[PDB]
Amino acid sequence: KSQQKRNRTNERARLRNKAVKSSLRTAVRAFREAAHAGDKAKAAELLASTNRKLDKAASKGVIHKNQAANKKSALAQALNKL
Amino acid sequence: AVKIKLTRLGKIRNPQYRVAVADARTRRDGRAIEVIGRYHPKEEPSLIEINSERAQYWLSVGAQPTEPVLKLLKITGDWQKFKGLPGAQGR
Amino acid sequence: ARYTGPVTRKSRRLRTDLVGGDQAFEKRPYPPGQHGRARIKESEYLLQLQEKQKARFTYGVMEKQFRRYYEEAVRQPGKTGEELLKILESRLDNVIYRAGLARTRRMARQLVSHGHFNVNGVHVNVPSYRVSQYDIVDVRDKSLNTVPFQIARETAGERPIPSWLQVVGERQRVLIHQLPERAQIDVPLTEQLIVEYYSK
RNA sequence: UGGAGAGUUUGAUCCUGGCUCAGGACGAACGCUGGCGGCGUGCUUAACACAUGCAAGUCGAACGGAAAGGUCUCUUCGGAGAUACUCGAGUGGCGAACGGGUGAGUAACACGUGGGUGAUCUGCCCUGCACUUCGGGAUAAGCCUGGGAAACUGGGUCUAAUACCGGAUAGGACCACGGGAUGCAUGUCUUGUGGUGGAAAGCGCUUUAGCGGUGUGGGAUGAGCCCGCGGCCUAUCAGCUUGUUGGUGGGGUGACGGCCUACCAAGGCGACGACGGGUAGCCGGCCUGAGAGGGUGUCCGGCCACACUGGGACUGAGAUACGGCCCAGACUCCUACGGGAGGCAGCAGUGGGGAAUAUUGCACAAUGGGCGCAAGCCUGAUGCAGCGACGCCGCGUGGGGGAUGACGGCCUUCGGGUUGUAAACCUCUUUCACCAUCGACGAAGGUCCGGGUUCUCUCGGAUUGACGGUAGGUGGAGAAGAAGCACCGGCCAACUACGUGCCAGCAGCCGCGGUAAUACGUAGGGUGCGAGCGUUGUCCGGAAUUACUGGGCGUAAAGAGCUCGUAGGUGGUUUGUCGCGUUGUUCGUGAAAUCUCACGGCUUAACUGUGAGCGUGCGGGCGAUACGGGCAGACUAGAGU
Ligand SMILES: [Mg+2]
Ligand SMILES: [Mg+2]
Ligand SMILES: [Mg+2]
Ligand SMILES: [Mg+2]
Ligand SMILES: [Mg+2]
Ligand SMILES: [Mg+2]
Ligand SMILES: [Mg+2]
Ligand SMILES: [Mg+2]
Ligand SMILES: [Mg+2]
Ligand SMILES: [Mg+2]
Ligand SMILES: [Mg+2]
Ligand SMILES: [Mg+2]
Ligand SMILES: [Mg+2]
Ligand SMILES: [Mg+2]
Ligand SMILES: [Mg+2]
Ligand SMILES: [Mg+2]
Ligand SMILES: [Mg+2]
Ligand SMILES: [Mg+2]
Ligand SMILES: [Mg+2]
Ligand SMILES: [Mg+2]
Ligand SMILES: [Mg+2]
Ligand SMILES: [Mg+2]
Ligand SMILES: [Mg+2]
Ligand SMILES: [Mg+2]
Ligand SMILES: [Mg+2]
Ligand SMILES: [Mg+2]
Ligand SMILES: [Mg+2]
Ligand SMILES: [Mg+2]
Ligand SMILES: [Mg+2]
Ligand SMILES: [Mg+2]
Ligand SMILES: [Mg+2]
Ligand SMILES: [Mg+2]
Ligand SMILES: [Mg+2]
Ligand SMILES: [Mg+2]
Ligand SMILES: [Mg+2]
Ligand SMILES: [Mg+2]
Ligand SMILES: [Mg+2]
Ligand SMILES: [Mg+2]
Ligand SMILES: [Mg+2]
Ligand SMILES: [Mg+2]
Ligand SMILES: [Mg+2]
Ligand SMILES: [Mg+2]
Ligand SMILES: [Mg+2]
Ligand SMILES: [Mg+2]
Ligand SMILES: [Mg+2]
Ligand SMILES: [Mg+2]
Ligand SMILES: [Mg+2]
Ligand SMILES: [Mg+2]
Ligand SMILES: [Mg+2]
Ligand SMILES: [Mg+2]
Ligand SMILES: [Mg+2]
Ligand SMILES: [Mg+2]
Ligand SMILES: [Mg+2]
Ligand SMILES: [Mg+2]
Ligand SMILES: [Mg+2]
Repeated sequence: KSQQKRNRTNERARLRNKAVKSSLRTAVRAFREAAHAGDKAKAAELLASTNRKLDKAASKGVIHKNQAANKKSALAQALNKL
Repeated sequence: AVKIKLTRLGKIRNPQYRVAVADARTRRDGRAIEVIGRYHPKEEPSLIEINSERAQYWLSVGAQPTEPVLKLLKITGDWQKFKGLPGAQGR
Repeated sequence: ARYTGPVTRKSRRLRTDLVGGDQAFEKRPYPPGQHGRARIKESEYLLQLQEKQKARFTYGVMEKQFRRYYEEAVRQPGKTGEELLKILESRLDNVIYRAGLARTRRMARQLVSHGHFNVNGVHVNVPSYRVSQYDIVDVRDKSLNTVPFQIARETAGERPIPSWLQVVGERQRVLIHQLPERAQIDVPLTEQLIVEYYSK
C-alpha cells in the first residue's frame, strides 16, 4: 500500500498544527482578559505580540492569511473601543 | 496546469485527432476548453493544421503542450515563432 | 444473400418478362403455379406489392437494402420515383449490364462479384457499388482475353447503349457523363406504386 | 417535402362508443435454423457475499548511508576496502482529491439554461518587480536492548538534510487620519502620513552540464457560494413553523449569511398547494410521431451522489479521501484467549438470484496521466485481442444454353396439369471459404551515433508495433466447402388433396372443428423474408379514445335543483404617455458527439472526418407603437339611480 508514510507524516503535521493553534488561542484569551480589565497599558503591547504571533502562524501555514487578518482586525478594534 | 493535447476521436483503426487545449486533470476525451487544430497520421506524410493565432495565444498565456503536440508545433513553425527562433515554417 | 432460383417462375407470377435474351420466353402462358390459371381477386395492396417485387427482381436487390434505398430516395430533394430509379440504376453491376457487357443481369452481377473491374484504378468486387458522374470503369487488365468477357467484345451492337454512359474501343471502358434518368431509360414498371407501398 | 385504414353491437341501416389487428423500435429472452466479414454492443435481477492475481508510484541532480550488482582495489584463497557508478530499507519533496466503478440515496439550486460574486479561494503553469541574510536543537535510519503468539511496540546511544525551530531586513496583514477616481446601498480601486507586523534553500556540473528557493502585481485554469426561469404522481395529505422570521453586539468562515451565540421584536410559509405520502439520479440525447405531443435516460459525453452500514475529523492548493485514519455495528478469518486482520459498486473471475448478459487474454507500440534535468519507471486508463447472429451493414451458397414435358412427387373431369430452364447434360468464372507465398499503414515518433556547438534544423545509420505473419497483394485446383424460417378465412400476398369428425385441436379479433374443413394434422403447391425467421415482454403509432394544433354535454356518457357572492378569468367608445407583453435588428451564449444537407476516406455500405444548418431558448444594446397592459384624462351607447 505504502501510504503508511503519509499516515505517519499526517500525524506529525497534526501535532505541529495543534501546538501552534493552541498557542495562538492562549495569546488571544490573554489579550481578551487584558482588554476586559481595560488598563490600556499592557494591552497596548499584548496586541502587538498577539498580532505578531498570528502573522507568524499565517506565514508558517497553520492558518489562512484571511483568518489571520480577521482576528487581527477584531482585536485591534477591540483595543480601539477601550 | 493547462495542456495542449491530442484526443482520439476516429474509429477502431483510424485514429483521427483533434488538437485541444485542456486542463491536465481531465480525461483524454473530455470537454476541451478550445479546439485549435487537428492531426491525421494517415495521409501522404500526414495531415496537420493548427489555428496559428489561437495557438500563439495559448502558448503566450501559459499552456504547456504535450510532446507530440510540441512535435506538431515545431513542424508548423508556431513554436519557433512563439519562442523567437529562425525557422517559422518547416512543413 | 441472393435468390438463386428459377427466373421464369418469378416473371410468370408478376405477369411480366424481366430477362429477355436467349431464354426470353418460356413459350407458354402465365399460370405461375398449380392454381395459376385462377381468375383471382385484385386488391389495391396487390398492385403495389407486385410493382415493388418487379423493382426488386429487375435488379436482384434484397428487401432490407431496397428499404434503405427508399429512405434515400424520399429524403432526396426533387421527386421520389425518379430518384429511386436513379439510385437503383447507378449500381455498378447495372452499369455493366447497360454498357452491353452482359447477357443478363445475373451474369453481370457475377462478373462484378468476381472482381473483373476497376473504377479509378481501384479493384472493386461489390455488386451494389454506386457509380457516379465522371466515373471511368476499367476492366482489370490482367483479366481480359477470357472467354465470357471476350464473347461480349464483338457482340456490342444489338442492345442499345443509353445516353448517360459511353463505351470506347477494344479496351472496353465506360465513361459516365452524368447520372442517368431511368424514367426516360427503360422502365418496365411504374415508380409511383413503390411510393404508395412504402406509405402503408 | 408531409397525415391511408380494417374487423366486431343489427333481420338490415346510420350514428355513438369501446375492444382487436396490420407499422416501427429494443442493453432483450425463448423456439427452429445457422456460411463469412466490417463496425458496434453484453448483470436491466441481489448497492447480494466474495477465494486468487494485478489496478499508484516516483525522485541518488534533497539526505544519512551501503542490504544487491558492477567495479581499480587488498586478499580470504572465501573474506576484506563507501572513497567508488549503483542501490534494498529509511528521512524528505511531489503525487496519491485525477483517472476507473456504480446509481443505493436525493423532488433538492441535484440538474438544464441565463445571470451575480463590491461576498470568495486557486498547488503546479505564464509573466512583471524585489530578494535569496544569520544562527540553533533534535530525530528517522544504524547499533545495543525490553515487552508481545502475532499484529506491533518501549528504552539507551548515534547521524544528516531543500526535515524542524528562533532571529535581521522585506507594503498588498492590521489600526487611525487624509487625498484622487469612479457607484449599485453596503462601497470598490489607487494613492499619502503615523503606528504595528509578516519569508527563503540549497544541490549539481566531461565546464555558457543545469536544476532550484521566498515575498509580492498581473494572466490562465479550476472551484466555492447566491439568484431568475424550466422539467413527476397525490387534497381519501389543510395548517405548518420558535433559530422558526427579522434586528443589534459578539463569535465563526476562503467568503455573504441564524452558519453559531446572548438579548430584543412577533413574525415567516400556505389553495399560484405550505406540511405530508409515493416514486425517481438530472441532461446532451434515444424510440415513436406529419407535427404538436408521448415514452425513455441503456452505449457515448457533461454534472451530481456514494464506496460493508452510521458518525467524525486530520493532512493538504484541493477530500463522498473506492484500494487512507478514528469510533460504533453486522459479517468473515487468525489467536497462545490477552488480543488482532479485512471490505471487487477497479480489471479479470467465483458462488447466488435470475428468462437472461463475456476471458482469472496481450501491450505500454499510439494518446492521456504521475514523479524525475533527462534517459527513464508506473498506468487492468487506454490501445487491441477472445467469446455471444446480441445488433446494424456488406458479400456468398454459382453463370450462360437446355419441355427426357427427366424420374418421381402431387392433382385430375384419367384427357392431362404442375413442380419446370427447374434438373440431366454442354459450357464458363472462382467473390468468399481451402493451399502456398510476400507483407504492411498506423511511427514527418521513441531512442542512441554524425553535421548542428546548445537551443532549431535536417542528414544518414541501427533499432523500436500488442494488434500480426493479421488486413491486404500474388499464385494454384476445382462448381468445387455452404439455406433456412414463417405464413396461405378476412384484415393480408398466398389453395387444393388426404386423415379427423364439437373429438383431437386452432385462435390477435370474430370465430373454425357435431362425416365432403382453403381456419385442426400431413402432403403437394404458393407467398414473404433470408443467415435469418417466428413467439413473448415493453413503448409510441394507428387512437381526433384527454381533443393546444384537434372532441363533446335535448334524447347516445356528460348542464350542479336554484341563486348570491370571495379569489380568479374576461372586458364599451376616445386622447396622451410608458414601452412590461408583442415585434425588428445586432452582440454573447445555446460544449463535443448524435440529427439534417454537401462533400471528403475506408473496394461499397454501416462507420468515420470536414463545412453549413439546427440548437424554437436566455441575457445586453439599439429601433416600432397597431393590438394587449400600466399610468393620467374624457364620453354615454352597457350597468345602476
Ligand atoms: Mg515517498
Ligand atoms: Mg492550554
Ligand atoms: Mg471578524
Ligand atoms: Mg342492440
Ligand atoms: Mg330492430
Ligand atoms: Mg369502430
Ligand atoms: Mg446494477
Ligand atoms: Mg532505494
Ligand atoms: Mg521534486
Ligand atoms: Mg498531494
Ligand atoms: Mg476519486
Ligand atoms: Mg440513483
Ligand atoms: Mg440555476
Ligand atoms: Mg533509536
Ligand atoms: Mg519585521
Ligand atoms: Mg529562516
Ligand atoms: Mg435564541
Ligand atoms: Mg447576529
Ligand atoms: Mg433509486
Ligand atoms: Mg398522431
Ligand atoms: Mg452513505
Ligand atoms: Mg457489496
Ligand atoms: Mg462509512
Ligand atoms: Mg500539496
Ligand atoms: Mg488544512
Ligand atoms: Mg467518510
Ligand atoms: Mg470499497
Ligand atoms: Mg476496492
Ligand atoms: Mg487514496
Ligand atoms: Mg468485476
Ligand atoms: Mg433462470
Ligand atoms: Mg439460477
Ligand atoms: Mg503508454
Ligand atoms: Mg505516454
Ligand atoms: Mg436466438
Ligand atoms: Mg389476400
Ligand atoms: Mg374432409
Ligand atoms: Mg391446417
Ligand atoms: Mg444481412
Ligand atoms: Mg396501442
Ligand atoms: Mg393521441
Ligand atoms: Mg379543443
Ligand atoms: Mg367524442
Ligand atoms: Mg353548452
Ligand atoms: Mg336512456
Ligand atoms: Mg344521457
Ligand atoms: Mg337546470
Ligand atoms: Mg372580482
Ligand atoms: Mg373584474
Ligand atoms: Mg384587468
Ligand atoms: Mg379594451
Ligand atoms: Mg452541438
Ligand atoms: Mg467515397
Ligand atoms: Mg434581444
Ligand atoms: Mg339606461
